[PDB]
Amino acid sequence: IYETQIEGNNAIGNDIKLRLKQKFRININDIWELNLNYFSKEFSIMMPDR
Amino acid sequence: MNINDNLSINSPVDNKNVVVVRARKTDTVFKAFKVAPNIWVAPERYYGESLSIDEEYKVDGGIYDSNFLSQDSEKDKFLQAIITLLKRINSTNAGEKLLSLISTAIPFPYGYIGGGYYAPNMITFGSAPKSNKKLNSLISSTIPFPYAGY
Amino acid sequence: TIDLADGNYVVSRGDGWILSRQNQILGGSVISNGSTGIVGDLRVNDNAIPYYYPTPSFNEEYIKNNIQTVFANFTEANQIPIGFEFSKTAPSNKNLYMYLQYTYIRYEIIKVLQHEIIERAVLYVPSLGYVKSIEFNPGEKINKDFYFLTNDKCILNEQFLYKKILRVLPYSNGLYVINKGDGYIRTNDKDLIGTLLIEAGSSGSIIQPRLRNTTRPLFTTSNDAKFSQQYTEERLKDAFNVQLFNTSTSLFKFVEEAPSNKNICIKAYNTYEKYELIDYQNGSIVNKAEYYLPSLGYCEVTNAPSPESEVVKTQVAEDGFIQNGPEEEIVVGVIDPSENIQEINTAISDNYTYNIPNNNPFYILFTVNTTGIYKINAQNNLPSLKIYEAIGSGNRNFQSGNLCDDDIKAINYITGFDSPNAKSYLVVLLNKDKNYYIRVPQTSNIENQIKFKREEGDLRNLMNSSVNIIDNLHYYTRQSPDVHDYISYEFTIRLYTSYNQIGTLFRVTEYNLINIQQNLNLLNSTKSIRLLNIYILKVEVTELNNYNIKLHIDI
Repeated sequence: IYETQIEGNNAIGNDIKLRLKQKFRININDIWELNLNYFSKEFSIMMPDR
Repeated sequence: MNINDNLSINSPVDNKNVVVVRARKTDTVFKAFKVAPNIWVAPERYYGESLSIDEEYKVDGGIYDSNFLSQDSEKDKFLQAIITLLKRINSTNAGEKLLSLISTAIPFPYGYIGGGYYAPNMITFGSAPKSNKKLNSLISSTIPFPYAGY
Repeated sequence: TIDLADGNYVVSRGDGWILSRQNQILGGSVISNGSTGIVGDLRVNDNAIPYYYPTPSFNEEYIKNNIQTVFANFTEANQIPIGFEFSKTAPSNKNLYMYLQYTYIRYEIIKVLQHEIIERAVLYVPSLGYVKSIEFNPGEKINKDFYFLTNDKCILNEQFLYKKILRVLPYSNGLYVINKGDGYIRTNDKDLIGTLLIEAGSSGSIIQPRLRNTTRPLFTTSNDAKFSQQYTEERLKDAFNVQLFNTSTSLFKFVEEAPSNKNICIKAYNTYEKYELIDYQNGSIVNKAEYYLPSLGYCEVTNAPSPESEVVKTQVAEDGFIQNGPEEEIVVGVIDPSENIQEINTAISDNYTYNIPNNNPFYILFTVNTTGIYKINAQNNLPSLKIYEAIGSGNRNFQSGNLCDDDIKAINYITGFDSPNAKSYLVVLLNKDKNYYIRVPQTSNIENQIKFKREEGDLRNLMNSSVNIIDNLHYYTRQSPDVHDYISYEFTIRLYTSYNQIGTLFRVTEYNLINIQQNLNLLNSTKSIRLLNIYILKVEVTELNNYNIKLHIDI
């Protein structure tokens, strides 16, 4: 819907258009794989795990 | 993403970074501060929950206190702590990416009042004055009638 | 080679800069047989992004800050769409080709050393556009300079705006809002929407279509306490009923058709309407806030000067405002939100005795049952009251024999001294429809009572005047009223005034006032009266040369 309709509309400001462009540049499988195990390793933060 | 840290509980309500907004559609209003694009901090207890609840429910792990985050000193301490935590998250690259994604993942807007996102209507405005050829009513400006109609 | 001092400078070279090789990259239109072609654009997104060319010392942040501090803030103005359009009609024999290209504002951060520019950084801010047209024939050869531009050029007049880097108001005590005029623009082209160069035979137009409704008002207060931003907005809404400050849905558009012999250059600016919220007290302003409400633009039409006559390096003017619109000044009194407004719910018939219920000055709102002259004396005339007329009341909700509170806070002062020790009473003509406020000053233990009384004849001659009861007859000083206003003094002979510039002396018979004299010029008068050993002297001010008026009364 964004790629065919919103992206191309010249009567919508960039504040929403560009933010929606970056919102859908991320695949839904990336959000499912985003857990605390990634930030704990990227921050060196020790937390309960089991 | 730069977390705006020049904020305080005594900051004047400029309607640009410090606002007073209605809690959903109840009678309660609360003060919120903008620390990042599309990210706000409200240094007070949540409106929806009842600060005083019957002892019958009182879930386990139940530190309960109705006098927390009441004075403005505690509210300012909470706001500063949240700003510090957001800066800590934003320091590295994973946290910066997460915060940028949060700030750019706006909920999908609804279409125009008639449905659809394709294109709005057109308005012809600003007819030129008459001349030797005269009737310049069609020589004018074209405008998208609902702009940002979503 | 410059004629300045050593150091860094911020220079604006003006608007109307066309980049090199970027001439036909947007496209052109071909029209024929008398048809009219209109090409336009909307500076909103992806064409309002400035082009930076930074030198090692002057980075992007330095350039942006040192340019937006002195000159127009393009970052804020880039979010509001601005439309421009060019229209041209082809001859009804030939064909016409016409193409559009963006123009830019050029800013230079320079570093002058020993009268020599040794380093430069250049910012190009997207301004409006420019259309070049030519009437051609099939097979005609057109000079290559028409299509292709080799070096950046300034189609408009050159400029080098540089900057080094390091009377008597006869009002009454209360709040006033002064509409000071419309068409205010900030200095140094800080509010310039942009410039269009219309060639001969063409037409240009610049439009703000309110696609984004946001507007940027300007505020400047002498005291953040009391006169705040929200306080000034509230007083503006009370005075002129202004409802929208940062929002507007009023489109505007300027269209100029150049003649067939020369070119025209039209510059569009954003304008403001100036409001002054003074706090006039005892003849001098004690607090003043200036509010500039976004108005609907200004269009300046000019012709190009002589070709490269003289480019003069001129310094920027000091930060300020210039009024291009007509000279205006409208003063409207405002109810002080400080005071409480008591209401008399019943229309005063022929006589009323309002019993005053804290000790702070306040307002009493009332209306009369019949248009007539009323005396509004107080208990022994100890508190000197003031009276105001609510502007615009009586043309709306109406109930016979009752007060319909039209919640109007824009009051017009009628009469009444601000002195809390002078003994006086008012005599005012009150209309049945209109609503009136009575300001009671700081009161004390005496209950006091405000007495309204229908005055038919006798005292019906001192209309719209305050009469002070002088019981010590020597001189007396009072707040001088404006020109063509009235004051009165009642006393139990030389009579004149010190500073100010008619007069009439009446004898009271307990009242049944009888005139004894008229047309008495009290301005430094030396005549005598020799009255019989109670008379009322009525004075009309013809020239307010001082805030106060002194009643010189010598036996």
